[PDB]
Amino acid sequence: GLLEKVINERLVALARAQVSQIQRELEYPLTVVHGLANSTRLLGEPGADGMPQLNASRDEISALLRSTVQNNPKLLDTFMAWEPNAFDTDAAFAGQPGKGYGPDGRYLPWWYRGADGKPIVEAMADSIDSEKLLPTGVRENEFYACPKENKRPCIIDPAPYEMGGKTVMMSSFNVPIMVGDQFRGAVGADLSLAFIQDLLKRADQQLYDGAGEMALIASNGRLVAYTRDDSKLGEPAGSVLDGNEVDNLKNLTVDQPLYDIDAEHGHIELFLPFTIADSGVRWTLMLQIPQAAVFGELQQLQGE
Amino acid sequence: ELVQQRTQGLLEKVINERLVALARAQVSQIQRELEYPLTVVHGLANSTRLLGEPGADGMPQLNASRDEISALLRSTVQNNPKLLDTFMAWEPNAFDTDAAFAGQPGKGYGPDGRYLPWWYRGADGKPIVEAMADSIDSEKLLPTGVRENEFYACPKENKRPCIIDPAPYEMGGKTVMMSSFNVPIMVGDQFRGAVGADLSLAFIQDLLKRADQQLYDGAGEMALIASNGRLVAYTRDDSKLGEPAGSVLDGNEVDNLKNLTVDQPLYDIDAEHGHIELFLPFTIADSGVRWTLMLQIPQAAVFGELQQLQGELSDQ
Ligand SMILES: C[N+](C)(C)CCO
Ligand SMILES: C[N+](C)(C)CCO
Ligand SMILES: C[N+](C)(C)CCO
Repeated sequence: GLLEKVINERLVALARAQVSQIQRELEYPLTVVHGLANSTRLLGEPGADGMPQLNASRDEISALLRSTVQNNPKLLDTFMAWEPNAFDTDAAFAGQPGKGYGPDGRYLPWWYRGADGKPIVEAMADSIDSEKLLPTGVRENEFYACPKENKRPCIIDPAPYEMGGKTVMMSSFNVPIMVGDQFRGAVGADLSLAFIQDLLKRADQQLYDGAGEMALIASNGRLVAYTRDDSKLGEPAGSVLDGNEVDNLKNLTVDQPLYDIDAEHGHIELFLPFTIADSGVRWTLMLQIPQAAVFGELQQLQGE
Repeated sequence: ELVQQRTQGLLEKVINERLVALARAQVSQIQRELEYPLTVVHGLANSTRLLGEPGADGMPQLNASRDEISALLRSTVQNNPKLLDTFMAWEPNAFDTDAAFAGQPGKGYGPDGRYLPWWYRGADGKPIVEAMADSIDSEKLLPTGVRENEFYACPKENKRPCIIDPAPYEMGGKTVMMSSFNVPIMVGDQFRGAVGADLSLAFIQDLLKRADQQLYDGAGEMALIASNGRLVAYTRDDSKLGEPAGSVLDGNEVDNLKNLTVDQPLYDIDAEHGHIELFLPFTIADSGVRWTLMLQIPQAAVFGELQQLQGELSDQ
């Protein structure tokens, strides 16, 4: 009993250390966009003279967004959308091109890197009002609708979006721009699934020299990362995982691991539900690892 | 009796490996907590550097006043309650003419007009500002061995993020031990200033104390040792915060932490004071910092586990 416990407790600690590393990685975009939101809300917060604390034009705000992309290579992008006439009169900017404005002048910049890496901007006019469901079960405008409805930060499950002519699966990290209790807009950043897959492959290598495999499962059950096969990213976990596993995914409470042994295959399954800063999201790190890679010392002792 | 030697060594190994795993988990949580202030102030730097970066037309990408930059700093304090403060210093005449501001009080300016705001919370929790005029140019060694202006001198010298070992500063009439998280404000390859935020040692101590209560049910202790060997945290004794780890450790321990590779664990077993010590050095992002987590476990607690392990094995 006690020996198996001490071995199991090592396994869980090492897995917990990797959850913490993934959390650090996934909390970073939210902290970045929190900063932009805490600066941009000052456009609508009066100071001692009764005028906004920050008197930045739209071009200066976009400069902040562009600087974010330039100086955070791990972020796929940075984007901001204001409510209609949130901080100025949309109609005065309608028809101005190349600045991220909707046709009616709404402020909707999406900044990302062109082919040569230099930041470019697109208006989000097409997606910001779209409530259509993307192929991964995510509402097209969820990155904006979620902060608007909840007035809190939102991390969005994997969804495909077209970026410079290619389809990129990504997850968004979003914070509302609040002036008092008024939702004025939202600012966010995406991480690509390719980036997060690379993170999870690194994490899995730290567990018994990569003897096992890991999966990162979003709140809707779809795969953010899956070290076994890059082709499964964005798929329902139920379409990759064996019945034993997709069952245990429903047996989970945040921060409490679930530990199981698949008898037919002789491996350990470890499920570590976790959350990310103030986003309220519940993702799950799953570890699948052969018993032999973990319990060799027990085996050695029983050999004596 | 060889078998007994082989069996005991193997039982000890499983215990030793578990504690190493717990130390790695604790280091990973510490890294998560300590990366956060650097990301915040990187955002401040990435906005403020726009005051000197040219746009398409030549004029600067951000035309914001000192008041507006201070509003960004105040907003950071207000909205980041884990942070003790937020502060920024510009080179002389970095983004404007200091002399136009010389003499103006209550805005965080030096006597000569240099921009040097230090924003923190008053007793009512609302942010207030102090100029860093007395510290920004002082290389005096503070009681913890840190230069008074290291928070600025290190980003200036190295042009990269800097995390500073514990140092005391007067805030609101009281001496507070803190560690700063600093980044340079670069326009191109030119240092124009730096921006930073402090965490109090009280905050880090509290973190480590809460974690120690989950290690052998609080029976042991933890410490965090800064790059110069002084205590960032020490769960046993609040009064050692800032003190040399060598002052509270009876072995050769702190000396050959210098010789230990980042992310390599090292046990030091002292049967004489009944202590098992585990050191795990680590770094934080690209700061270059070298801090060490220490776990201290009563030997008798591990001795007791070995007995139960040995017995359970003998029973079956
Ligand atoms: C990709 N958008 C920027 C359009 C939304 C966030 O994923
Ligand atoms: C919306 N207002 C700017 C009027 C309130 C600020 O708190
Ligand atoms: C306390 N200061 C802000 C003066 C320096 C950073 O520790």
